[PDB]
Amino acid sequence: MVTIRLARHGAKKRPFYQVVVADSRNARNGRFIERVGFFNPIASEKEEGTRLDLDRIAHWVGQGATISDRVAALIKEVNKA
Amino acid sequence: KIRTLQGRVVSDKMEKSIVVAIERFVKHPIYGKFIKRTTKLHVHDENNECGIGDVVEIRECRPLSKTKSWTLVRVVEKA
Amino acid sequence: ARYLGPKLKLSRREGTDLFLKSGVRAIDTKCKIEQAPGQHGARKPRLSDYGVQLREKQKVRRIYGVLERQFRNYYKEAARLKGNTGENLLALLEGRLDNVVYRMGFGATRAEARQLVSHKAIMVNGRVVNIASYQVSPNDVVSIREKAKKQSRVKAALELAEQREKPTWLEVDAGKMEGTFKRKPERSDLSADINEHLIVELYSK
Amino acid sequence: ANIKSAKKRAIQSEKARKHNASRRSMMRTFIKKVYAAIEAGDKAAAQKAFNEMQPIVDRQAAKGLIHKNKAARHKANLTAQINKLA
RNA sequence: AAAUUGAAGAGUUUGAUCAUGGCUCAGAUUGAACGCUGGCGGCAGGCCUAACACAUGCAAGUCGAACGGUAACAGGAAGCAGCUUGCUGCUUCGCUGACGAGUGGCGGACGGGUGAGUAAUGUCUGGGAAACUGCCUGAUGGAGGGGGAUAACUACUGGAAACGGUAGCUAAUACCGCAUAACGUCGCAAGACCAAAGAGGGGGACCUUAGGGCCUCUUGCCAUCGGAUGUGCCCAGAUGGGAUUAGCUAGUAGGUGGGGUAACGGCUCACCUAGGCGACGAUCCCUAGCUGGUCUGAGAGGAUGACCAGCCACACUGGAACUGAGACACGGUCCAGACUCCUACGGGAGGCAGCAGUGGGGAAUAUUGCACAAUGGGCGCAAGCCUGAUGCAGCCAUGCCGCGUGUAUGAAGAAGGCCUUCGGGUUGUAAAGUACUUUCAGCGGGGAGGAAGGGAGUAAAGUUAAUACCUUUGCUCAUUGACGUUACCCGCAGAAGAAGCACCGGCUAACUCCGUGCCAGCAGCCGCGGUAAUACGGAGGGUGCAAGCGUUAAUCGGAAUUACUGGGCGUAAAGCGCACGCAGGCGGUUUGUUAAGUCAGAUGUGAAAUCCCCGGGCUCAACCUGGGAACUGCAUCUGAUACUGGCAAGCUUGA
Ligand SMILES: [Cu+]
Ligand SMILES: [K+]
Ligand SMILES: [K+]
Ligand SMILES: [K+]
Ligand SMILES: [K+]
Ligand SMILES: [K+]
Ligand SMILES: [K+]
Ligand SMILES: [K+]
Ligand SMILES: [K+]
Ligand SMILES: [K+]
Ligand SMILES: [K+]
Ligand SMILES: [K+]
Ligand SMILES: [K+]
Ligand SMILES: [K+]
Ligand SMILES: [K+]
Ligand SMILES: [K+]
Ligand SMILES: [K+]
Ligand SMILES: [K+]
Ligand SMILES: [K+]
Ligand SMILES: [K+]
Ligand SMILES: [K+]
Ligand SMILES: [K+]
Ligand SMILES: [K+]
Ligand SMILES: [K+]
Ligand SMILES: [K+]
Ligand SMILES: [K+]
Ligand SMILES: [K+]
Ligand SMILES: [Mg+2]
Ligand SMILES: [Mg+2]
Ligand SMILES: [Mg+2]
Ligand SMILES: [Mg+2]
Ligand SMILES: [Mg+2]
Ligand SMILES: [Mg+2]
Ligand SMILES: [Mg+2]
Ligand SMILES: [Mg+2]
Ligand SMILES: [Mg+2]
Ligand SMILES: [Mg+2]
Ligand SMILES: [Mg+2]
Ligand SMILES: [Mg+2]
Ligand SMILES: [Mg+2]
Ligand SMILES: [Mg+2]
Ligand SMILES: [Mg+2]
Ligand SMILES: [Mg+2]
Ligand SMILES: [Mg+2]
Ligand SMILES: [Mg+2]
Ligand SMILES: [Mg+2]
Ligand SMILES: [Mg+2]
Ligand SMILES: [Mg+2]
Ligand SMILES: [Mg+2]
Ligand SMILES: [Mg+2]
Ligand SMILES: [Mg+2]
Ligand SMILES: [Mg+2]
Ligand SMILES: [Mg+2]
Ligand SMILES: [Mg+2]
Ligand SMILES: [Mg+2]
Ligand SMILES: [Mg+2]
Ligand SMILES: [Mg+2]
Ligand SMILES: [Mg+2]
Ligand SMILES: [Mg+2]
Ligand SMILES: [Mg+2]
Ligand SMILES: [Mg+2]
Ligand SMILES: [Mg+2]
Repeated sequence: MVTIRLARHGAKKRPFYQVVVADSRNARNGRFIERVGFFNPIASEKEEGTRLDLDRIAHWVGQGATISDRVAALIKEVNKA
Repeated sequence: KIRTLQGRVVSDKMEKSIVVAIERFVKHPIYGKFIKRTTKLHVHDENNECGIGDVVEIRECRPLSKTKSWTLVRVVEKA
Repeated sequence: ARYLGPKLKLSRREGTDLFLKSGVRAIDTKCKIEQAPGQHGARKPRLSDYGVQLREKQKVRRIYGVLERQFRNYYKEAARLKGNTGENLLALLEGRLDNVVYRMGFGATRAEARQLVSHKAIMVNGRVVNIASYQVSPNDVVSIREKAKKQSRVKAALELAEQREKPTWLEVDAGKMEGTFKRKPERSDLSADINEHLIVELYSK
Repeated sequence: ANIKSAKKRAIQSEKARKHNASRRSMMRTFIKKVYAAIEAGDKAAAQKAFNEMQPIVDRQAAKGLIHKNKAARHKANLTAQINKLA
């Protein structure tokens, strides 16, 4: 089904995830429907380490998309500003 | 509205069918000269009204035979 | 990855003093600067236009201690950057950390400043940087490390620096052994004996 | 087969094939009865055969042996042919 | 703001010249290879050939919260006994934690590989109608009452094995009726017809047997209509070469009717019409996966399609269907074929273009590694299990980028080498010597981040008959890292462990001596070598690059040398021997109209990545990354009407 998850990009030992909506069958770094944010797990201080389009995420959830556990945790952290 | 083409009947010997030639005027991609191109379509003509030489009016529809996917709307001009 | 041969042969080939020595003595008293090196050095070199362009480029390279691949990359960056390409190339060369240290006076020569940078004795904005090709931004602070403040060669370089012209785009305090890179040097602040348009034309051949 | 689940899938699919084949034959036999009645020209017999046919194709479509569209096609075609028998 | 800062020539035909014209060179680039040489690190890349054949290990399972059950082992329960005084060992019970085999569900159509085939069946861009769609999601309603089997198992039995055979027993969310039947199907209507499954947690009055239908909650099942996603189908334009391939086609083109598909359709069949395609290149032949992009180029173009991502096709070869929401299915089924293997000779087994690896071919391309810690996927309520995807590690200078191989001083201008008009010059501040620092490598110590979560408790809230269960939100407690001896930081020692390759007549930066004597040899071209060779070979000196440097192959450039931008044809190559003329291209002048070309604006689309601009993070850079710009196109709508086209009416200067 349609899901919201992380595609791993970046370099070796320095991951950088793109938060994307995709048919869950596609490969992790493959075909996706719409990019809705990003998450840098090694972001330096004073640097934006997470950004999500909560309106688009809510729209897709209302359309029936599921959410991966890491993306759910990221949404919780973003909402808890 | 509906997308629609206009052309000239080049054959009407089929039962309820006609061949319509559509002319386009396009710039040559390399030399820049405007040239004429022709596309021939098989068109469904119920009542067999159209004749060879008439300027006719066609629209796109569902497939009706192996080569027919267009149908006649009206006759703009009669030969 | 670094020229390690005799230093005065380069200046003799280029026909001018490249400041490859500290300056305690005279280049004429140390070498036959007016004569090109080698057995046939007394011959009068008829140089073609390509030869003139090449010698100018090699002179700039030998002054700043940059190898060919890095220098070509500098030229590409200078051409990409807006404005006058030759002036951009000169500004990029002057922005190097080893050159900035030498101009600030912590090193007697550019090679000595490069060794000081490499051996982790130089700090930029409070962080240790040991990359000789590091680009120094405006308002940056270049300071000598505390464990290296006791080095006698640093004091010798500092007492040799004021014997030369003071760079107006830097602000150096020798008591604390630290300087500020106020702004990028203009073309006027650099030597007039460098014809960068020759290098620019050479890289279009 | 090299994978245990593949072996089990083969066994299950063969059993499913036998089941499906018997049901498909039964449905086809009833449809053929309707068509033969239409061919004979007996409208009453054709209607009777159609009445016996209709629940069978409906139940098979519900069970998934055929599609609802196929059951509807059979019913529509046979109704159209029966209504012209008058 | 910014995101088009962009364009070099040289040699060679002649005694000399100008032109023409080919050939050759300087540049950039690569999945490269070879020769010589080789210190470190980061990021990436690595069978281009045989879609050749493959040893071995691994690459797809999971669910006991669907079901009958108990092969284990772990308890609980009964007896006996060495008993060592209640610790042990052996039997009986699925009673529990669980679980081998079996039934059932879901997954195995994903993820991964390869480019054989394919020249439009595909791909790209833009449209479209006659369709289905598991898991996810919204709404409205249902979930009643029965039945017959079957695996496992037991007994016997065939066979070397693979694989079976006979009889008997049993369960379900396996299967099949009956009931119910309307925003569903058929039908103008009246009418006719179609479905389902339970499981789990807790519980008082436990309404009845300590369980359950008694209540509640969770989850699951069925029907219909939607959403979302995925898939099937249709049309137009674009997408290689060949005319020393010009005709091709009978299901062929269309029509009617029947059948068929989820769906339109010659998809198929019967009949009727005699059509359909093609110089705007049909048919035939050769080559080829397509795109985003990549290399080159000032641009226009030219070449190209490895890695990354989208699309397609294939899975030992040929063919076929079955199951299924989805396959005509890489690690499924059946048949045939070639190879390999087992056999008791009757008969059986197999498919690395998954990861690693072997043989083979080749100029040439790596380890039979670690872990599911992170991201993602399958199953599961969850815990968790599975995952050669993936994250990492190993090998290789294959590429890009960074750094080091020391710094300062030092005339005795030391020795030695080389040249010398013998005065000297050069190697050369070079070395030695003298003062210094210690990046990297080596040794010792410290030490991030990739970790989110999950598990136990608690308190509150929501539910319900219930302070029970369950869910949610907080708080508390112990924990989860393959990489890994991580990055990084600190300390010790001592310049100590670290430079080569090509070239030096001109193009082209860099010159002499000796050896040889059209020999040996060099060479991209011009050419060099004949006894005073800056061209062969050595040496000294020098030049250019540098952990690389050269050579070979290959593409674009220079080549305005296929010229659209941007060339020529009297004599250099080039005007048909001369005409008439179809198609085609082109069209004097005025008015009106149209709005096709053209122009303006808007909207949708033009995937992401890549390129460019402005920024951010790795000490810098390569690299990673935010936003923009761009994607120069297509379609639609609304406008403009000068020019071109269409239509109508003219005019006389062309005819
Ligand atoms: Cu046998
Ligand atoms: K038709
Ligand atoms: K510039
Ligand atoms: K199973
Ligand atoms: K010649
Ligand atoms: K020439
Ligand atoms: K000649
Ligand atoms: K002459
Ligand atoms: K399946
Ligand atoms: K291919
Ligand atoms: K039932
Ligand atoms: K219950
Ligand atoms: K229920
Ligand atoms: K056909
Ligand atoms: K037909
Ligand atoms: K038909
Ligand atoms: K280009
Ligand atoms: K292209
Ligand atoms: K095949
Ligand atoms: K697959
Ligand atoms: K995992
Ligand atoms: K000497
Ligand atoms: K809690
Ligand atoms: K001689
Ligand atoms: K031209
Ligand atoms: K228009
Ligand atoms: K007009
Ligand atoms: Mg380098
Ligand atoms: Mg078999
Ligand atoms: Mg001559
Ligand atoms: Mg291959
Ligand atoms: Mg396994
Ligand atoms: Mg089990
Ligand atoms: Mg069932
Ligand atoms: Mg019923
Ligand atoms: Mg191509
Ligand atoms: Mg069709
Ligand atoms: Mg091929
Ligand atoms: Mg050009
Ligand atoms: Mg490819
Ligand atoms: Mg094979
Ligand atoms: Mg089926
Ligand atoms: Mg297939
Ligand atoms: Mg399969
Ligand atoms: Mg296989
Ligand atoms: Mg392999
Ligand atoms: Mg070989
Ligand atoms: Mg170290
Ligand atoms: Mg953290
Ligand atoms: Mg020269
Ligand atoms: Mg000689
Ligand atoms: Mg020589
Ligand atoms: Mg050209
Ligand atoms: Mg010419
Ligand atoms: Mg002649
Ligand atoms: Mg001639
Ligand atoms: Mg003539
Ligand atoms: Mg004529
Ligand atoms: Mg005109
Ligand atoms: Mg894009
Ligand atoms: Mg934009
Ligand atoms: Mg007009």
